[PDB]
Amino acid sequence: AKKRKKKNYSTPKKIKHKRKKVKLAVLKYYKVDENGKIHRLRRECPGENCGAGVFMAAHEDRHYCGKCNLTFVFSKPEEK
Amino acid sequence: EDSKEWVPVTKLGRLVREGKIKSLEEIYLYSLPIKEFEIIDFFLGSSLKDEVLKIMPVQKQTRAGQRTRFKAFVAIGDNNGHIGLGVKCSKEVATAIRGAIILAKLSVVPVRRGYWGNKIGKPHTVPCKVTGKCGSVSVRLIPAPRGTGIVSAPVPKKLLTMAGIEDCYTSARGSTGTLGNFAKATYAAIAKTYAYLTPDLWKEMPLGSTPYQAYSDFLSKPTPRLH
RNA sequence: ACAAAUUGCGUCUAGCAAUAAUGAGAUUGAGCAAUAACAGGUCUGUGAUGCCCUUAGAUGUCCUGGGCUGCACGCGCGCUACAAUGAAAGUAUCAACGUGUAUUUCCUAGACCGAGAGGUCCGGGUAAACCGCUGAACCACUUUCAUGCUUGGGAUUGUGAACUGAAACUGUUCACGAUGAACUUGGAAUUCCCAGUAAGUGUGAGUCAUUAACUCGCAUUGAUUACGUCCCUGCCCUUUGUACACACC
RNA sequence: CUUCCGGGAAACCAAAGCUUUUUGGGCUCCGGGGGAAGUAUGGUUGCAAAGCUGAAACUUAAAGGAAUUGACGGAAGGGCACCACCAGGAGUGGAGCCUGCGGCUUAAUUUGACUCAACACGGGAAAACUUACCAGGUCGAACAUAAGUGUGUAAGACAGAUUGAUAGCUCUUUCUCGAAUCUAUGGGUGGUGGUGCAUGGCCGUUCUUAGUUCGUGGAGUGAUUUGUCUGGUUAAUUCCGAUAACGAAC
Repeated sequence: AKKRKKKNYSTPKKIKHKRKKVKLAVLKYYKVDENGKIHRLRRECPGENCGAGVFMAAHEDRHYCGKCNLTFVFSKPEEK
Repeated sequence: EDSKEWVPVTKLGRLVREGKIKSLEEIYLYSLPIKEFEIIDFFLGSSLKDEVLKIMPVQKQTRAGQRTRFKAFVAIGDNNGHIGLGVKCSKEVATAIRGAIILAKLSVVPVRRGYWGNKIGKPHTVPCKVTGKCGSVSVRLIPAPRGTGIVSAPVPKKLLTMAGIEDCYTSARGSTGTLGNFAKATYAAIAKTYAYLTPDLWKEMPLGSTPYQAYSDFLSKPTPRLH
């Protein structure tokens, strides 16, 4: 709250939130088939640049790894 | 620490530093011109303490825009029979208060103490009625009997206690709140105590010694003799 | 001039005299500047700074912008001229303080292209060394103009051509070919100044990616007139009246 | 006229002294702060204009006495520069244009500085940046306290809105390194915010002159004077010489 000679109470109301947290629970969602096979919910990155510990996103037809959210777009782009 | 061993300007202080004058009255017979303060501190310094009267300011008017100067009335005096007065301008207080007090040592006067009505036991107050008229300030001194202290204004009592009187009816007329002639006139009032002929003094004298002639041998030698 | 510098010695003391020299009749200009001060200037030079103001919703701070440049008006500081001691063309052919790139793209030469503006290529130079011996302007030399707001004077305004920078639009400046106003010496006023000075006429430096018409010195060309006076606005302390004071506001 | 060696607050005084010592040669009027006011009110006197005569409520903390200092503030005497002329010169003030700033206006046209000594100055020749201005945005910054617990306290991008751009600044929706436990709380942080009448520092004027000021004395009750000159000469308080501190110091 300033003190200026002319302009008082500008009020653009400054609503920029910090984090909604209306979604995105941490991965308690996990199913294990009994004795002894492990089923990986949020199946991991097929990219070899990480150790596949990123829990790649379940999304629309654009998924991504967790270590970098914008990159590793699941389209899939084929290279030739 | 002195810090400096006193040098005689004149031969009078040369005589007292040689130890051939051991009497403060020896200059006081012929009114010897004492223009070094060190002789005052030679005989005295014991029971010779000082008190400031004021530190009152003045001003000198210039082209631009003022000039402020200081002025301090002060009075040193031996506790029985001596007093001194003086003042001096200065552009700073510490230059005055350590320097203006030197002047009153040139103004040390023997104060004669007298009885009032009975000739027993170390005369106390004043010989006779003496006024000091100086600049609309006429301090009239009136002798008093015992018990009754030095009545005065509130200001000049510190002079007279450090002179040596105990008992005196004393006033003056005028504006004592203009203090500048007030303490000065008392210095002329108390000085006149050896300017009054008394029938106690009607026998005179052996008529003189003149210690110039009595000590010309040390005067005649050009050697800087110690002791 | 390192002054016995010769000069009817002035109150014996500092007689102007230029004149003696023959680099030299000061080679000679700034800088440094006290005392008491003033409500001079600045807190926006500063992580000098009191006090006060503020602090996630900032005045702070970084982005996007604008604006400080906006214009019927007042004004000051300067440059452009008001042309015949010239405007044109060439020709002759002259400086100097300086200046210039290491961790940022300066100074540039050389060839090359381009009406130009500028663009390309190979260089030099961290610098008495290369730019550069910087081969500066105004003048000087044959002409062209016929004094006609005129080929003097270049404001205005289109246009493309540039180019700097991410980026231009009361504008980045520069080119070409158009456009030719106002103004012929400037009312009352009022500026500075006595010699290499005033003044003309330039270059460099400074702010700079590009923008000088200012600014700091450089250099060339080279006067009239003064060589005093105390009127006038001045100013410096000796007597001097005053009611003068926060000083005739 | 001289000097108290008298007296006064001093200039001045041979009496204004001898009124000093809380003093005395005689006699008379006559004053107790200003301004009210030499006005009223009556008497008295004048042919009149007017005089001898003279108060008060009210209002006021000062009015003046001599002296020192600021005026080598149109006032005397003497000496200096083209910030002053004259003898001039070039100019500007006219014209054009560029900038200083006011005024105008604008969302805002940031603002400092008013003679000389604010006025091409804050180097101020700014597209933005600077910038302090206006309009949209934007960052986060301590601490114990403290409560989730680490079932994600957060932190980032796609995606479409919002945007100026992508600003996951926000967010429809998605995975995510999550721990500075991102606290409401101490409060400190920052600012080209305020104030040069809070200052410092710096600078300008006072300064193209020629002046300041200290230890000794005699001037005087003190202020402060003397020094620092009557003259000569000097750009010069520069020296000589009178020479009244000099040895003074700039």
